[PDB]
Amino acid sequence: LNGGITDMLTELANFEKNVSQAIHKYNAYRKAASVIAKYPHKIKSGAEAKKLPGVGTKIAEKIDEFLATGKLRKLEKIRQDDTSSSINFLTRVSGIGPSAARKFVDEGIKTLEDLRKNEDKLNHHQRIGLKYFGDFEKRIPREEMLQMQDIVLNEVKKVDSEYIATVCGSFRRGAESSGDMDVLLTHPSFTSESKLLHQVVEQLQKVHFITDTLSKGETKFMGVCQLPSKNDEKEYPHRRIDIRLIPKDQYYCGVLYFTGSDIFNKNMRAHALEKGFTINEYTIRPLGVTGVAGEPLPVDSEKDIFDYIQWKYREPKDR
DNA sequence: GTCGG
DNA sequence: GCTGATGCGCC
DNA sequence: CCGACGGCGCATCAGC
Ligand SMILES: *CC[C@H](OP(*)(=O)O)[C@H](O)COP(=O)(O)O
Repeated sequence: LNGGITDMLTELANFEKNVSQAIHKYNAYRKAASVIAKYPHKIKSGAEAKKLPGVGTKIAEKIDEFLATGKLRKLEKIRQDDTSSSINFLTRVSGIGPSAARKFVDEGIKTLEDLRKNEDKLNHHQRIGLKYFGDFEKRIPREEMLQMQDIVLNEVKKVDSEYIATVCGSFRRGAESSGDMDVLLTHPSFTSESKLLHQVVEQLQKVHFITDTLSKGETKFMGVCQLPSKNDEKEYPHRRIDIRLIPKDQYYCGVLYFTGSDIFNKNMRAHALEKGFTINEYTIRPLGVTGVAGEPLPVDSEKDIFDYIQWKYREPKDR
């Protein structure tokens, strides 16, 4: 219902981010596209859509146009602009943002063919993003994710028994498909006050699960992983993996945050805000009488964060 | 672009 | 060689 | 009428 509208808005969002480099317009168009996608009727007028929050004068007036003519004049102009369309396409490559995209097209590099021809002009990330272009646009069915999980959990257990690995994102909420694999990592040895990630990455490279490294440091890893070929069947497609080392006293605040979604956290952060607590990626802290966030509270589980704000626990399933 | 002080 | 700015991706 | 809208880890480059 109203799919033609939500497409038009997503198409404009991508344009403002990649071509215009107007990030706040991109977020506004997304917000408008998301609300209209949730709406349980067929929008027949821009004035109707305007009642929904995140829809204003301008979007209402291009909804009036789309419903009347069956297309948008501004987008028809952009789709037949060589610069705009090319810049949009290049940014689909991981490591190519709006800056790199613009510079490439300015020196006559527009297509994957042109990127392969000129691999000497790309950094490490962009080369890998090019290598696994199609494999990264593929979704991951929940079946594959469970096999990927067991390997990680097992391999981490082999390195040290005291490691606590939790796979979050769409997967933990019980979604039938996920985009990437976001793993959280902690260890009794590592707190806020008092080579943990290295040896785990080193181990998962040794059993040929992790194939490539996009970035790595003390606390955070981003790379590429692959399930082992059954041999009888065709080899599995390469997936994006993110391993994140978090202090022990900030794990469940980390888990809660990275379990999602964008709306749930915003709603929980908003509810918590007025009840007299400020929660973020790291901690839950009480606000003083003067609206001053003091010392962080202790957290033993996700449940404790719900206990503090007297909000009834919502299992990852229902978020 | 839309919102809210 | 160092330190700070900037690009990129990201609940 | 006009500023806020995401703050951060890592890779890379500009400036010295
Ligand atoms: C489409 C309307 C746009 O609204 P904004 O707050 O960037 C602009 O007015 C540009 O319109 P266009 O020239 O028709 O794209």
